[PDB]
Amino acid sequence: DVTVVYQNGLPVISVRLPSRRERCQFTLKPISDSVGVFLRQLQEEDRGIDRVAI
Amino acid sequence: DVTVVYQNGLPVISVRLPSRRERCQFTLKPISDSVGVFLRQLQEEDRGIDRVAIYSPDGVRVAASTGIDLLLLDDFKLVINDLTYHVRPPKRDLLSHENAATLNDVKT
Amino acid sequence: SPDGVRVAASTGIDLLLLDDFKLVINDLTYHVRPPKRDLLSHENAATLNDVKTLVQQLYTTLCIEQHQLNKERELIERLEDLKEQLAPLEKVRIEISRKAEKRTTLVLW
Amino acid sequence: DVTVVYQNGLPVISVRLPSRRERCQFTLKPISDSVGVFLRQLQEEDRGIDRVAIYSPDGVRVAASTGIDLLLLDDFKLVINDLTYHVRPPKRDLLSHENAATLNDVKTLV
Amino acid sequence: DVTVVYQNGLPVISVRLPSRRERCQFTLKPISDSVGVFLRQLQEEDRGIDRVAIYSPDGVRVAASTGIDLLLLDDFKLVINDLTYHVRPPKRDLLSHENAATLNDVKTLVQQLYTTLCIEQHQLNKERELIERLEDLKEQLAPLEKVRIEISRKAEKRTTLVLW
Amino acid sequence: SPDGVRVAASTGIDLLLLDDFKLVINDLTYHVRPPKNAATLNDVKTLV
Repeated sequence: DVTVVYQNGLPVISVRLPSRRERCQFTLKPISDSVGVFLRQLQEEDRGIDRVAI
Repeated sequence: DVTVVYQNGLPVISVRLPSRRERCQFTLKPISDSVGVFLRQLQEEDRGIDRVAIYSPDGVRVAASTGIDLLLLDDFKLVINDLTYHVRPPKRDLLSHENAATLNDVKT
Repeated sequence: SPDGVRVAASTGIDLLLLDDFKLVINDLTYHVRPPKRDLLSHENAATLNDVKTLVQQLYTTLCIEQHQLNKERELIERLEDLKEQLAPLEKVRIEISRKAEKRTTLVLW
Repeated sequence: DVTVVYQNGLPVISVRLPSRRERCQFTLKPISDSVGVFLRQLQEEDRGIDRVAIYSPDGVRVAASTGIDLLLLDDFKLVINDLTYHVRPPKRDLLSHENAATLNDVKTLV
Repeated sequence: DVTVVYQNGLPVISVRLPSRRERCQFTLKPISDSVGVFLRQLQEEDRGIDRVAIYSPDGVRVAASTGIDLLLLDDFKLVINDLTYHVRPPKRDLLSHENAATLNDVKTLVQQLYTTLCIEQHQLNKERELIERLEDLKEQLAPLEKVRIEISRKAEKRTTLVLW
Repeated sequence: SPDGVRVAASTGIDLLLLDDFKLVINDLTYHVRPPKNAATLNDVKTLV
């Protein structure tokens, strides 16, 4: 499943991408990052993510 | 897995798309369709497919121009990403190969 | 389809409307069942469906469209065979049809 | 490494594409096609191919829009980015004696 | 094989490319650049490269946004169209892991505060208090400005007389 | 690059000229010597 844990001051989130059944991880800077930009990083990571919301 | 079977004069190909683990099915006109357009049709169905190619059973990669009829004559490996579904259901009735025979069966 | 499999992005409408089919929105599954009106005998449709593919194979088992394009290409060269033989006869006729015309404009004057 | 064989009266080249070390096999229409459009296909299987050309042993460049049957009937150099394979095209089998006659009826019916 | 060695204090990735098998090298600023750029840069250097994805030492793959230095901290497998080049970057962490941890503890612990009580929201309010204070004086100047615009005009209209 | 390693086709111009290299045209090797920020443990002691 999904888990988030902090590393080097930033939180990394190891989502489970749908295609490739792959487990990608994101280092997102939580001061100047809206979900509006963390999601793009999901889709543009593997466009197979049709819809994604929180 | 993946299987191809004929319906209403055309072959339907019921691949399993990766995202959502759906089982999409394409009807593809075996005359005016090259794998160059069945694949591009396969991606745009669900863009989550990095690479998609078609392998003749001996590892040799099928082209991007062969017409599906030319391909459907035998089996072939359809590889989407890491997975390799090798379809061998095309149910070729090429038992006789006899043009005189099939024509006789046609007219029959 | 009536079951889980997904209709592609290229299936023709009539090829789809043959039976009922679930149509899904962003969060809903509208369950559509169009009126069935083909009325061709199902088994007969099959024995025709057999014919269609059976011809289809014959059409490509022996590369017809490779032979059609050959037949046409054989026609071109024949045209380009005659159109060659014309080139000698054309000049000597372009000559006379000038000379014998150069007279008829004289007598015309 | 390059081979030309025949499936269903059609030539089937077997190149050795660079980017994957993977053999792709085109089929060619010896009438409609042309090295002008065959090369274009040879690109679209691996864009990593940039300097690609093809020519007869002496003839240093068979021009585009050359009938494939012209090229096909004799060996030729196939130049991929650096590897230049020389093909061994098979001499077409001759069965056009009289079957073609009774076949040219079959074909024009189907 | 591929490897990264530092030069000028920058990382130079000495990759081997599939199409043109010839060791091309990449430079990349460990701050401004991110894998989403270097990868995409390597994506455009060659063409036959079709699907590249940089992988953590295990199955986990890195994002398209992780900063290079955040990646170069340890080993990582880099995958080309059909191969898994296994990079081993030079160990350059140069900080006690526990101390690195207790600082990593601080960094988050600060920001947690920085957003627990909308500190960012308070800075704007501070400035928005400065604007009005300026706009409190600047308007309070508008009465005195008129009479001083007149006086200045008059006293100047008189000094140009004596000047003449 | 001096080691014969072909530099990237999109490396930084400044990073190119930051060091010696060997520009080439069809045959030549115009060996050119133009004139004259990774995070580190030394620097981190300063932030603390």
